[PDB]
Amino acid sequence: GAMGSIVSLLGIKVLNNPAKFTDPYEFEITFECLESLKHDLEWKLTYVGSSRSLDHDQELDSILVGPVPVGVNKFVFSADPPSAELIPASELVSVTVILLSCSYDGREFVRVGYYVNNEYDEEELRENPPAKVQVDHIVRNILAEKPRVTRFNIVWDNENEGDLYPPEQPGV
Amino acid sequence: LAITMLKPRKKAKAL
Repeated sequence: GAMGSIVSLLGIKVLNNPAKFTDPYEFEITFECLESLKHDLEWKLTYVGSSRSLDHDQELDSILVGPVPVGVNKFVFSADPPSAELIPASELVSVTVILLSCSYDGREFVRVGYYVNNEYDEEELRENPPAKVQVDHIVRNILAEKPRVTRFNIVWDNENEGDLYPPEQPGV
Repeated sequence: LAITMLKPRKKAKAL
């Protein structure tokens, strides 16, 4: 029973709201397994500074599921929060984007983006930013009102292995 | 109404 995509993401439940930036990222995954996966599903969270990732995109945590049976699969996914040392006080007080991405045998078919409002809940700090980032007073509010879902067409089960690894190019 | 909580490992791939 291969109904196109064997795994489709029904959505994600942003449990953490309101949260802090240095507060653990907790997303609950809900997806429908059409046929029991012969391979494993890898779910991960990436933190993205706005778009091009001014903080250098960072995989906070990655989980692997199996054996994954038919039906809806649902579990809470917890990712360790990013350190503000990567994003200076004036740099993490911005809206950023979280990417939840699932890879099946190396092929990523689902990457979901969520925008996060990061600000100082204290007006005095919001208006006048301190030298040292006090992330414990920085509020992370995920705009779960707008899920950005991107689907990549991959080949499930009946795929012949050839180019499953991204061409490593000499960056910098 | 059914669900599946699974046990999502932390990478820990084995072959």
